[PDB]
Amino acid sequence: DPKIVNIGAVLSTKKHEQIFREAVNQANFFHFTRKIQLNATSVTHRPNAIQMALSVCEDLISSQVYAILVSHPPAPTDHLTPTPISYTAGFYRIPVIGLTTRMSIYSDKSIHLSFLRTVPPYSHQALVWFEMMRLFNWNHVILIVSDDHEGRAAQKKLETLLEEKESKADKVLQFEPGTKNLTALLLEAKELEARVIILSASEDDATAVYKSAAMLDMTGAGYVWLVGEREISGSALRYAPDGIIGLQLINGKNESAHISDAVAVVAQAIHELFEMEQITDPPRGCVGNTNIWKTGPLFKRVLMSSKYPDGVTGRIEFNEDGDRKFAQYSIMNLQNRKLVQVGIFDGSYIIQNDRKIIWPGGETERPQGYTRLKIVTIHQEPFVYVRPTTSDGTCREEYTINGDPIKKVICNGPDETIPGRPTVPQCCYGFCVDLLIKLAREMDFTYEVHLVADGKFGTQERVNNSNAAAWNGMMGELLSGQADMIVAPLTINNERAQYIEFSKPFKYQGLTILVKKEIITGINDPRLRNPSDKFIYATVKQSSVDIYFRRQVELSTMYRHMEKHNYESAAEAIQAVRDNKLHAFIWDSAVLEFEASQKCDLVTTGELFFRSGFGIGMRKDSPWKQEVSLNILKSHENGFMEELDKTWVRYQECDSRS
Amino acid sequence: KHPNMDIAVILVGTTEEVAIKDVHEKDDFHHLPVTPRVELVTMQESDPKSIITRICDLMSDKKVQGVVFGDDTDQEAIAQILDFISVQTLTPILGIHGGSSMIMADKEEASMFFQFGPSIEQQASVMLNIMEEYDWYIFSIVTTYFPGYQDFENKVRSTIENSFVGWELEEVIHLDMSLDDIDSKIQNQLKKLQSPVILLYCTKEEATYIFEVAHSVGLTGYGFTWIVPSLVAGDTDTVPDEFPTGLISVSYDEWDYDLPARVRDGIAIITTAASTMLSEHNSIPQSKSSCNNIQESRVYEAHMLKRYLINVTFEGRDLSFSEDGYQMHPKLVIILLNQERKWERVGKYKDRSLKMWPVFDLYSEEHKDEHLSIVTLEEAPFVIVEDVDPLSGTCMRNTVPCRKQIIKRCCKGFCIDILKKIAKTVKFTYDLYLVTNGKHGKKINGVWNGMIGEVVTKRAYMAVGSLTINEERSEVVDFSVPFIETGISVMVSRSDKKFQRPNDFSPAFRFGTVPNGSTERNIRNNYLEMHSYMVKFNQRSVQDALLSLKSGKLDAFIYDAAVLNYMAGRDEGCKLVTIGSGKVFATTGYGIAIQKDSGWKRQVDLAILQLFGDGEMEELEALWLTGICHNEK
Repeated sequence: DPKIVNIGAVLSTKKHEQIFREAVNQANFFHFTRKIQLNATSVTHRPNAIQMALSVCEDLISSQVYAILVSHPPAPTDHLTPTPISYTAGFYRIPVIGLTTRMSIYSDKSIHLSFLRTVPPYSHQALVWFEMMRLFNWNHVILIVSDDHEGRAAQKKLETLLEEKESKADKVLQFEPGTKNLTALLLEAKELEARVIILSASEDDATAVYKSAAMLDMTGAGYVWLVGEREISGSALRYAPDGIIGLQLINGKNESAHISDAVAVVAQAIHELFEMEQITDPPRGCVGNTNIWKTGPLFKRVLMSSKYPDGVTGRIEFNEDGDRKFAQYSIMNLQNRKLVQVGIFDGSYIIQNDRKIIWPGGETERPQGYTRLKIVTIHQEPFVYVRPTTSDGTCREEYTINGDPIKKVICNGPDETIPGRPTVPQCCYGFCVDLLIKLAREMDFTYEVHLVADGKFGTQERVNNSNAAAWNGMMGELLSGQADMIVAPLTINNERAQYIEFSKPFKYQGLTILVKKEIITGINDPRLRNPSDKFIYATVKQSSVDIYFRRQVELSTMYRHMEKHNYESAAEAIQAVRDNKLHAFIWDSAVLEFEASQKCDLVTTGELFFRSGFGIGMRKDSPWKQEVSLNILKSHENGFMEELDKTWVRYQECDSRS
Repeated sequence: KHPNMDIAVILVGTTEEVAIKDVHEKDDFHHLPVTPRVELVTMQESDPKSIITRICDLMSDKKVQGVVFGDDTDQEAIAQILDFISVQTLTPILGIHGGSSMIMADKEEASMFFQFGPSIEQQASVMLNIMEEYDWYIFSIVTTYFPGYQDFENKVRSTIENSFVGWELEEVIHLDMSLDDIDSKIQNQLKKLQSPVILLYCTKEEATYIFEVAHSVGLTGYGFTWIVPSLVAGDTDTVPDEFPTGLISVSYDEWDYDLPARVRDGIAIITTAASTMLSEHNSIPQSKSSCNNIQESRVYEAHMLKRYLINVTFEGRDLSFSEDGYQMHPKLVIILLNQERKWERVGKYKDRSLKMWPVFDLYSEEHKDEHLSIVTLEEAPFVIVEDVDPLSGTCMRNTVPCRKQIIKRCCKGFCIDILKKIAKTVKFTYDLYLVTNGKHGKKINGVWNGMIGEVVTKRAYMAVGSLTINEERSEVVDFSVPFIETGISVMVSRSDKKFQRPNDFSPAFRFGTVPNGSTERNIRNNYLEMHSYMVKFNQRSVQDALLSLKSGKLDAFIYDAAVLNYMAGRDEGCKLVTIGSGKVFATTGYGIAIQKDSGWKRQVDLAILQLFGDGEMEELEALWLTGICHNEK
């Protein structure tokens, strides 16, 4: 016997009702009519909420609908005019499917628990922005939202996207709707370094946003705008700035495609449903039933999981909230004050249309985004060199072995040349300097460098009570803020690591020993293990190696022998071996190997132990380091470092002597 | 001149057809400037259509300026419905009993709706006072997606943070009643929580399902206790015994004041708000009531009424509301389910302060407690599985039983002995079994595998074996200090980058390791090319890997250093040796799993180095670890 299973809907016009019934009949024809049949019922939108709710309880539910479809009316009244149905069906847990409601407030299962849609909300548009942000590599942006469930939801979604990454709240800006003048808030926005902006608001609000933004000239180049579908449309389009980036959902305007597809999905869901037993028909009529419909949540469960990827609208799958997944948007550009498709977005991946990119103001291509850095260093020969500027004149045109002129920068640092020690203006040129300027071209920052007063990089010291003072040296300057960032050859260790953030290593090296070749088995050398007053092994007190000796318990005995006859600086330490004052010298390879090449009278031996890396210091609180590492890696992949080590490590004359 | 207001009130239920009509409205406090004009109507059972139709029907031309709703029903939904009408009408509506009094989603600010039920926040506060009174410090929350969640979670969070006491929030659970479950997903979560005192939040109907499921889970019994808000208890007239006994919840009392007295309170609030609004603007509140047409003009002006109506006082009694529309502090009663079906009062609570009646006891090793099941895997020499003598029927000597789901297998070896000494010293007893999925823990995409899985699933407290140590596992689970010197190493017959590329050497070179190992994962992390190349040289098992080395067809083998050293010592011929001094990179030791920061923890660690502290480990090394080879020394 056939069984007539009703469906119900509220649609804009009788023609669309006919479209609905037609799609339903297509569903009946193409699936078993012997077992089950589908029947269609629908009604036009009513002027108030109440006539319509009454229509659902009377005109629809009296027909025992298993589900309801809803569309936005011809003239939108306020917003979320399909609010009542979600509540009304919701009492009985009758599933509701909206065609045209992109509104975000329906995403919370709590308030509307029966609500599903064939379109993603405005909040989900953020999926694009993250992907957009992903491609262009701007991690720094600004978000401008209206204050309501819509804007706050958008913020939550985008931030949630960012949560997988280090959470990025570069800045967030909330304004309340209906406010004609927003100027002050944007004045606050300019102060924020990040130059890319994204906003969500209503059309009327957006007019005010662009109106206020143009006054402060934030529509100009070096600034980027990302926006919602609503923002580009309407009166907002009229006052919209040039070069803006914009979004439009596909088939958002059409109810009918979504009708055919939604009903198709409903049919698949039902036919999949009746495979299950212990089913109950929905309540007949509103009157006399105070009870929910036990099947309804199940119908929702299958319907959310209902696949059928082939559809007139595109791929169909439903997120947890019942919102649609994998929807497609078409990116839009404002070129010549007109809307154009620069690209189109479908699935999880953006697609680039052949059209040329536009940015605000004049750009053929301009992806630009995102004020001082005090930098500190130490005098370490391979990665840093010190010469004073000749008189007032600045720096020598001296050239690298590969023909290039040597770059150089000014640095204020300790001078031992005068009997008293003045902080002296000096010229410094280095591997780390070339790296720093490489970053400076890559990074928005500008740099001024002065060498730390203390020759030591840093070590914890001084007074007993509480914890008193702080580690002496450039590191101490970093915490103190004397320099906000540290560029030098610094080994990276946990004891320091808790105090500060560390950039990904530019270099990888480990400690080793220098001894003259011309006539040390291991890091563990019996000769070290068999110390002798006669055979010296020398180091610098307060050098990080000393921290290795003090912190480590296992070798703690061995530290003391090294402690004897310590040298103050690197040059003196190399010299002692060269002078033959000291038979052996212990230091990390990166500083040592270059010297090993430099003389060849002296040699490095054994295997780098205490294997470590050199990195640029920053406070954990400063986010610029996030880019720095991100940049460091980018510098590693291209072989930039390899060529820089190749330049600054000469390798000219030396060999394995034996 | 004469300002007579227009008002309507409805009662549903009352357990009567011919429900008591117009019992009240009788002139009281007539002095108030506006006199009430009342029309009373009753309807038997609730519906969205019936209620909407009737309320609009009473609206007609009648032009009522206020409505009070009351019900015999337990239904949650009703309040929201009437609230919706309010949003549409801008005509004030409130309710004195049952569902309308039951909590609802946060009210639209423009909308005017009020409830004589307590605030969600207030209720949470009372629940906290109750727990504090019995000094039940440690508790968890089970909630559902119903509205007020997270207003509740937040309120509990705020109330809890301030207090000095070291209370513990154990778990918070959010489960959608929608997408109703075949999975018993609620059973699967609820089964997890170990906490003694549970706060539940949901619709009246939902509580039943959650409770049947709890009854299956075993959560209703013996020492655990449940505490509930207004909604579940509702009217309290009807109580499915699916609810467990000893269930504790707060509700408004019928006895103190009967429903007509409450209705009198509502009428008094409406007419007092009218009188105050009058005093302020000398203006009639009366407005056209008809919903069907557009809302009457100057009704938009009505907002101030809400502003006036929030706090109202008569009869020396405060009706003051909160921004949400719940009354600020209605009197409340602490109620319990007495044995059988009784709802019998336990406490009274008002304003700031709470008072409760019962004194005490409302409704096994001294040093330490519980039991620990342990999982392991077989590896030689350390953990050896042997088949027990069938004639004996049970394990012999040092062998300790271990079961593998697929049969009793007999485990003995290094892990068995170390574990045995540790158990002897810390004095606890334990159950030992064998792992099935993935042996030592293995990661495919997002998820962990192996003994670590049983450590995470809490199917195992501690995992023992030849398991190596790494940063990830130390991150997820606390590890014991290393008992033995071990690590990655090489075993061959007899950093250079010879390993880095085979292709540099014209003949093809060969080296491989066992997959799903800490070694292979470490390799993939640091050295990619080696992994991608060595996947071809990967071997099924250590005996088989040994087959690849021993019979030829493979040059070098790489594996754990302890195993490679013991194998160095033990070989059918001294055909195999270690690399260099066998000094291993990635210097590590065998650790032991624990759950997290909460564990016997340090107590274990001490025990371990006591083992070496008495020198037992050297003996055990000579017996188990020492091989005969490395004989020419």
